[PDB]
Amino acid sequence: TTIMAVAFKGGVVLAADSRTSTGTYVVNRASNKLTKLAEKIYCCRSGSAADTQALAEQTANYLESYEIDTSKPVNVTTAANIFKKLCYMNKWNISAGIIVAGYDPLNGGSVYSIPSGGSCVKLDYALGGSGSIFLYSFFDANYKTGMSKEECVCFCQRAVAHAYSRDGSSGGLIRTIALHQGEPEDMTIPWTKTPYCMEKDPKYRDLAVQNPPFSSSAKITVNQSRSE
Amino acid sequence: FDKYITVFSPEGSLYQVEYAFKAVTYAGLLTVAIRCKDAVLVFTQHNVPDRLMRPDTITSLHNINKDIGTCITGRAPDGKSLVQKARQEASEYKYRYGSPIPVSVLAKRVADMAQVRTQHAGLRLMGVVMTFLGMEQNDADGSWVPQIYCVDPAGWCGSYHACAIGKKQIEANAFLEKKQKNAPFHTLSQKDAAMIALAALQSALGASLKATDVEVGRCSVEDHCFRRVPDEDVEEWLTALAEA
Repeated sequence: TTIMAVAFKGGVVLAADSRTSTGTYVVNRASNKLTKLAEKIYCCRSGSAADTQALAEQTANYLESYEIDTSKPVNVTTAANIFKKLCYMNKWNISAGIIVAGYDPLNGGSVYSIPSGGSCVKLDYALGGSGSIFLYSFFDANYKTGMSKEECVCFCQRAVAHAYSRDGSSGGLIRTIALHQGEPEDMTIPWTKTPYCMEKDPKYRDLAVQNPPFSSSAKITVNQSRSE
Repeated sequence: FDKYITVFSPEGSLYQVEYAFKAVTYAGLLTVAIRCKDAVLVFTQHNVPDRLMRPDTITSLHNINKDIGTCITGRAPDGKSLVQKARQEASEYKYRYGSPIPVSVLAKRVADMAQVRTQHAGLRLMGVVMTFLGMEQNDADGSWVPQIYCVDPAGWCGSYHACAIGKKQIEANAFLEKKQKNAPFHTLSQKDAAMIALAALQSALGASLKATDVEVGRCSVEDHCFRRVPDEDVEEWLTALAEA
């Protein structure tokens, strides 16, 4: 999996790849890892799908009850704390890494990481899943504060694509969603329009010279293509 | 000895149930709900007797969830207890089946909660009539239909085209019976149904209403959510009625 969320001024963007795998074989190539928790709060799920589906469903059930009582839209910090507690109480029984992000009028766009073990950290961006370890340096090198909604969607799409081109365990579609004072905006990019893959990157077009012909010179030139 | 607990009298009647029904009128308020072509409306009295009360805190209308609203008639804090159990019921139903409770089924569960206190001893009955309002989907074509259900202290659950509950309900229900004969409620516009309901109140209370005196909720085909109707949209109904 590769999940991430990024804050921009006024909102957040959440992004994810679309693959569910048993290790070597893809059982679903079109999952939806961006799960809705309330009108403007979503989470990005990584780890066991069974666990993170059950905890998201449970977190959503609690927040809908709380919003009816209070009669108010719910703040991101509430979503994050409810989830966190579920992730902490069950830490030994699950495999889950979660990102909760959202928009609310009191604190704007916010992002919480809730990794394995059930800590909860409030950030400007968060990465998660197996594919995350390829993006730290990407973000360190290329990410900036101050990005608009449109810059941030585009940047997320390009990060996911970099991750999933090198991570065997990520791949497929790129889904995003942008949450802000206006209406939720979702987007799905098919693999055939991905902004990056190694298959289309010109520095990987020409093949390594692993198979030179039997020759009378130590000079290396081209791969042998036809029998002698 | 039967006047004090859940036992049958010698005529097979339950006395605590009958007295719980008196609690309902004792509270002094009138509610009218009415189902028209595309919507369901509920019109309750908003009494703020005290000049020092914050009037936006006095309410009989509540959401049970996004799509279901209630109007409490009777002993108010017994009302709010049922609002909380209804909310809990709705939330459990959704976690168990993964879809929001239909208003017909909600009402039946609240009725069962009442019935149980008519049959066990030691817990007082709730002296309310809960009117539930919401849109229900038909299985056939997938269209959405407005409903009104009332549950009473006996645990009875029934659906209505229109109904008045509370002080002077007898006089107001007769007024709606008369105006049913002209045209069925399910053929009316929101505005036309409203003029009937508001005049049922004015007839029965023996007054003239301002917008501040009523609170009004509404579910419609256009917007399934139960929502309060703003004061301006009610002034335009009350103006339409003073004229015609």
